[PDB]
Amino acid sequence: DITSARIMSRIIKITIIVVLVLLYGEHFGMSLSGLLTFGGIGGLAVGMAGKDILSNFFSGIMLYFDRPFSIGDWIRSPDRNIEGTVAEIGWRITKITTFDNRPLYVPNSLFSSISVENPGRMTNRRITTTIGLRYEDAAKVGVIVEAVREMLKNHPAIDQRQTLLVYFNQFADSSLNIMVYCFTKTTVWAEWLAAQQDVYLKIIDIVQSHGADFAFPSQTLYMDNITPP
Amino acid sequence: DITSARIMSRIIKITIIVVLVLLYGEHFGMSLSGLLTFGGIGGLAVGMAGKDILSNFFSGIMLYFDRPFSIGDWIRSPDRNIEGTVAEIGWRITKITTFDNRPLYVPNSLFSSISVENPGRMTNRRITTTIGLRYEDAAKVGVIVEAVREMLKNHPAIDQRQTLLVYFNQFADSSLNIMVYCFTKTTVWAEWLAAQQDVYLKIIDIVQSHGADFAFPSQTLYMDNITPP
Amino acid sequence: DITSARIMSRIIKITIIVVLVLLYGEHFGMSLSGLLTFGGIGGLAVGMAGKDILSNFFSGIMLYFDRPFSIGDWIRSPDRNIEGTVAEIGWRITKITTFDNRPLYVPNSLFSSISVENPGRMTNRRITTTIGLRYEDAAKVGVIVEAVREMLKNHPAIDQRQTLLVYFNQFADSSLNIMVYCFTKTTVWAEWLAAQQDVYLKIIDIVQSHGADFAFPSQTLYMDNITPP
Amino acid sequence: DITSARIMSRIIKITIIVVLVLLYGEHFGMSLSGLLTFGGIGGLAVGMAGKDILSNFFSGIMLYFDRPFSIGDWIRSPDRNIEGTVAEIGWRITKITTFDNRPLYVPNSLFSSISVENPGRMTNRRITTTIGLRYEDAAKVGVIVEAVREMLKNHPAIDQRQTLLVYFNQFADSSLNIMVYCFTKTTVWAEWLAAQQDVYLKIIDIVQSHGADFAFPSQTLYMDNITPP
Amino acid sequence: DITSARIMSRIIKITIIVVLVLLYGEHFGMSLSGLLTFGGIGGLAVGMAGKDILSNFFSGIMLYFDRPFSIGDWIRSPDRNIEGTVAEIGWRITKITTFDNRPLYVPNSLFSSISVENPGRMTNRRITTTIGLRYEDAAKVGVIVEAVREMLKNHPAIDQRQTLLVYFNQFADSSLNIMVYCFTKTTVWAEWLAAQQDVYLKIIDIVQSHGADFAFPSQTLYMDNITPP
Amino acid sequence: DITSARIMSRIIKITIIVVLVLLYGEHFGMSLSGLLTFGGIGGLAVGMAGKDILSNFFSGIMLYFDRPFSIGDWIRSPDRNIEGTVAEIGWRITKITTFDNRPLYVPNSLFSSISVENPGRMTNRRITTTIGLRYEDAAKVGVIVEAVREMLKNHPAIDQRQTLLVYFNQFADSSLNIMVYCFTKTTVWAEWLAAQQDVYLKIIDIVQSHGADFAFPSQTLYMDNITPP
Amino acid sequence: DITSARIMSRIIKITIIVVLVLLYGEHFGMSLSGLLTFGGIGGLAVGMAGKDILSNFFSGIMLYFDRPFSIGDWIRSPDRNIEGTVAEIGWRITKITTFDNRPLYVPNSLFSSISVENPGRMTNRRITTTIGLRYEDAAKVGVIVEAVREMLKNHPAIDQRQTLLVYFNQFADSSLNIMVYCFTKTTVWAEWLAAQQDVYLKIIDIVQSHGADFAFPSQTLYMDNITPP
Repeated sequence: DITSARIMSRIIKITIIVVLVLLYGEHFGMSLSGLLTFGGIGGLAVGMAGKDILSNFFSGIMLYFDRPFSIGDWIRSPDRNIEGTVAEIGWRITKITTFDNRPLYVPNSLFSSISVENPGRMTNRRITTTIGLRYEDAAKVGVIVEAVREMLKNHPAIDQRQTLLVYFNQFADSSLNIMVYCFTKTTVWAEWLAAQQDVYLKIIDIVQSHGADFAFPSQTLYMDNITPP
Repeated sequence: DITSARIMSRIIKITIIVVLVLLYGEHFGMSLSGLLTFGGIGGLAVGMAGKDILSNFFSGIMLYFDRPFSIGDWIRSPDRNIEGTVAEIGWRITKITTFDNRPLYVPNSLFSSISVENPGRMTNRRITTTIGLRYEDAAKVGVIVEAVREMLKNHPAIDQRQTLLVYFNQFADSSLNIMVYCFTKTTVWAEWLAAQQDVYLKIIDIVQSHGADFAFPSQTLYMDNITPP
Repeated sequence: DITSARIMSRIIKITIIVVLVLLYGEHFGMSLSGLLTFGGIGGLAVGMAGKDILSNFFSGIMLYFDRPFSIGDWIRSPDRNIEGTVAEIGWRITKITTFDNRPLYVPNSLFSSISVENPGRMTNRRITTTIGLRYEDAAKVGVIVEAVREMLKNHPAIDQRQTLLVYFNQFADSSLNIMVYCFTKTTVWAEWLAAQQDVYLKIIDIVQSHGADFAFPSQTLYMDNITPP
Repeated sequence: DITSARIMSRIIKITIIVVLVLLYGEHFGMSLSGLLTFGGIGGLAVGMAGKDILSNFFSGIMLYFDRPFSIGDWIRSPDRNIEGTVAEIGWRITKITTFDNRPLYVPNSLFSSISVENPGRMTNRRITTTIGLRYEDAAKVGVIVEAVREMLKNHPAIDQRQTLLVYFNQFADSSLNIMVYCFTKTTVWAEWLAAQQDVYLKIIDIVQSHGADFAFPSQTLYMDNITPP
Repeated sequence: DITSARIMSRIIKITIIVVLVLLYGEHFGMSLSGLLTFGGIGGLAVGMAGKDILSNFFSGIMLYFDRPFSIGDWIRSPDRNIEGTVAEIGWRITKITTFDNRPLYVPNSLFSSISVENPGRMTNRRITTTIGLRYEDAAKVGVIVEAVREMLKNHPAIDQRQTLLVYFNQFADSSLNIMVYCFTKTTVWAEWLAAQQDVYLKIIDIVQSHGADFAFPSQTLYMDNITPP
Repeated sequence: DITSARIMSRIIKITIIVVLVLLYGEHFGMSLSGLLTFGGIGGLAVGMAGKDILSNFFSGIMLYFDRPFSIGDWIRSPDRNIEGTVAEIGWRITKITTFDNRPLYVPNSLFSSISVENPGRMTNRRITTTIGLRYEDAAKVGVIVEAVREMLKNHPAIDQRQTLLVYFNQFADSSLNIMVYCFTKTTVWAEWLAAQQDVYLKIIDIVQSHGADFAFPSQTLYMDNITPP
Repeated sequence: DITSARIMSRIIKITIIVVLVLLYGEHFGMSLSGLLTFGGIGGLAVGMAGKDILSNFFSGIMLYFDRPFSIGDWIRSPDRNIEGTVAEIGWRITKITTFDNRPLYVPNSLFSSISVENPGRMTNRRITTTIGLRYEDAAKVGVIVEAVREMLKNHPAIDQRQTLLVYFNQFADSSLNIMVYCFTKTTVWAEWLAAQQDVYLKIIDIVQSHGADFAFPSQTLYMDNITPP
């Protein structure tokens, strides 16, 4: 915009006139010590006010040098909400496309103090879940675990080079949970979901094939009758 | 107001007199070192007190240069509550109209340290939901998922170029949740709500038609009946 | 309070003597460097201690120039608890009358770093609610929605130029919720409450006129009697 | 502790001798630059370390100048827990008598950055509550409201010049809550509680006069049986 | 420990050699400006690093001069967890014996920025509780309140000069709570507990003397029978 | 690898060359004033960057002088998670052994701003618990309290010189809780647990000896039947 | 993209010409005081902006000297979420592989202010669990505890040199909890899980061998009837 050009011209004019008066003040402007003090105060205020912008620019330069992410991939941070697919990497501001298709303008300085996670560069997608048996299938926990583990071992979509754990490890207050923890070969978010659904259906079939069943949030009641007779 | 102009003139006169005494102090005011100390202390205090206003002004300039938002679109921030429609962008503060029609005055400096989202520039509005089947019907999960996916694919208000996912991926503590995740073509908040309602009614029809039902928060009770005989 | 004056005079005298010794002590007081460093340290410590007090005054000046609120208006902030109707705006601290009829003295500095919302300046009061049908009456949602909408279209206390939405958009845990979102023409907190009550009663009448009903929080019990035979 | 009085004397002696050496160092001590930098570093360390005391003293002076509270009245802050009755106001700390009859020593600096509320200076006490009818009483809500309102218009202990609101505005999860919001004309904490109790008893009587019968959580049990034959 | 003395001697040697080189550098070395900047940077870094340690000592001096707590009384802070009995007060570290007989070493600096409560110096112990009647005995509230108030007024362990409030002021969701708020004469934690137990037993007797038994978390079931025919 | 000593030597060489150029710039380096500000800015940046590292070493020195803990002691802090058994105390980093036998490397600076508790030096271990009767055995509260108190007083593993409290002081939501609060003579975590188990079993025996019987959550229901006829 | 090298060379040129002009300005650029002011302002602003980047590099150097972790080791921090396996330690950024196989980029400065835990250097894995007996079978707690202790003492996968605790210590609101606390010899996350599953199954067998079942979330329901006849 032409008005933006006008604003830049005004800013550079103010800066350059300040520089000239400070640099050539001693020649004409008396009290070089007074000019020293005034310029020091002004510069200190300006810098301690614009430190945010300067940090943004320097963080942008750093991001450009070392690349925690590229345009295509999507990022997230446990410390702060910046999740989304990066659209543009600017000097001061980076635009990220959220998963609801909304722009998100992240100052670059934010990346100098938080740990940035890059799921776009991940190698595998993880499937984690719990079974949660019924406290009366305790005699069947071992066979259920073995069957689930064998099913996961022969699943085409499961990566056999990664960790594949199926173990009764929780012992919750209303169920005997069995952790299932594996990885898929694909990282597409549609093949992964299909594989997860298939694994879950196979798990249901395995659990119900034996005499076991999943548990609801059970209770005991100790019912008492106090209604008038 | 007259008093506002009076206050501005008083501030200007104070600035002028301090500038004059600092610049011409050496000529008449002795103690060049003492004048240095006094002026430096005063300037440091003033600047370290007004850094907030200076930051507001600089952030306003930056907002003018980089344009996260216009004067018509609505914005929000995950970090802080600034949600609303931008009413006007000032040099020091931005006036935003909240969705309950209340003015909100946001200092510009906060825009230099938070990530600003701009839903006003969004491309599509997303419909996300969960089914949560009655959990005693797991043999009907696949057919229900397929029917819902086909219904969404054939829906005229759903954008077919965006992600369209319908998958069982949960094992909820009381239900078999099926995530549904799609996008609409419109972004008007009135056609989007109508499309969402239509999709939800279609989903209800699909679920009921397949001999399934939505789940409530179930539990088991193990009745004891300790009432006195 | 003669002491108010005594302490002010004492502070003025201390400041004056410090200024005299720092400014006219260059010749009588030897060690220009020593007095320079002494005065610098003292002034720096005083400034770092009084930065908050100076910030209060500067923020008061800014509030006087830029006016987020006036005496009559009642304000609030998402970031801090300053809710109430402002009683007066001092240079250093503003006192606000809370809705308990209690005075609350808020320093001006806080207004330089928080978003100040001014509900006193609003144009409309918003009515928002949800219906939450039993989920056994999903066939009556649509009709009911329309009915409610029509009622809000004909209500004399509802502003027709503002947002007016009535839609099923939830799939709640135990009910089918219908968001109602409208604005009233008045902003007086007494006609608004009366209009809200009238709208709610009309909504009850509309819901019960059909075969629908509002839902309680339900769960499926599944009892397995284990009392001794 | 005579030794600590000697320690105080030693502290003041150290301060005075350091000042004298800094001011008389040049005459005997040499390397004006070295002495200057040593004094500067020492002063910077002392100022950065011993700043809380100066801030507390300045905040105490300010508290004396502008009086957010006096000795008798009790104060509270939404930001920090300082609730209690002011026992005495010192230069660095204030003693506040909590409602446990325990002394609480609040540094003065805290008062320079938090909003201080003075309930001791309030003009009225507020009675606020909700009714919460059964949800089978909708047809009787209106009259109920009116009745309650009338009971508050004729109550000797209710201030008629303040806001007096009685309205159905909630649509709660298990009840039809009616907000009651009024003010008493006493502020002594014993007649206020008595008036509140009287108003609550009158509200109970009014509600029972009609078939209203304040509600309970009221969940639907959606019962099923799986006990083996 | 001899090595502690060795470390102290090493620190003293480093300090003295630094002082000698910086203060007599010009007479022996050269580069007044270079030595000045080097010494300044070094001293500034050391001060920024040791500000916390210096603050500890300054806060210890203040804690001696102003005495929030003595050598035997127990303290606590709503801001920080420092609860316990003061074991000893050092120049930098204060040792407090927690109530589980475990030492706690708190830096003195913390006491300069938090409000310290000293229940060791309190005058009375407070008894506060709620009754919570069955909510079907509202006609008994007045007589029960009067009886409890008379019992408290006639109790020999209750301080009659302090506040003594017994009032129905709640409208809980499942009961009619009655606040009881009084003080005891003793403050020794063993007779206070005995008096509290006696008051509680007397309250139980008073409540059950009238047909106004206490309240449990009531509910309203609304059963739907869905068992297969 | 050699890279450690190589990097140390490189850092030493860089520091030495910087010192030489800055301190001999006076002789050959032109613009004696320019190099002064260059070195000043460089040193300010380096110190402001390494303040944390310097503070770590200073806090290590302080920890070596003042001894909150020794090698064998296991420590914990309410402010931050550092719980574990000290493994070694370094100059910058302290190595702690967690109770899950994992190393934990705590920067020494952490200990300069948090209160460190040292359970390793406890004198006694504490047993605290509550009984929780049923509201129907309120007539037995006194007798049970006396019996438990006598049992604790006669127990051989309980320290009689410490506080020994057994009192009804709660009025729980669904029970009459009796607080029990005593100390054991041992502090070894194995005899303490055995003594606690023995005390708990004796408490169960005492409670069952009378008809108290250890209340449950114990709510009320008020059944309403809406089942279709 | 050679533009990266071009921008790096531009930065080098800027930072070298600044040094050239500042160090040679005194020869040709007048106003030594003004030039010093400008240079100091620029350096101070750049330092405040790049302190974070400088701290990252210094923390990287220290992390190389002191080694909290190595490449293969997997680390975590109670303060920040940095959990994962270290991929590579850089000068400014450390790359860590999370357990969901995605990279995480942690600035080195984070390691200078948080305590880093290294379960990679862990020696033994811990098995900790709770039993929670039926809470009406307290007479069997001792026998169950002894049996479980013997089972753990005779288990070949349990380290007998570590702590091995099995004790009743809780009085849960619905159960009598037995804490079990032991260590396993292996640390491979696969034999540990197998050993934990075996121990849990043996615990179930022991608990059910002599009649004592696990507790559910019990209640005392107190049914009351208010349905119309």
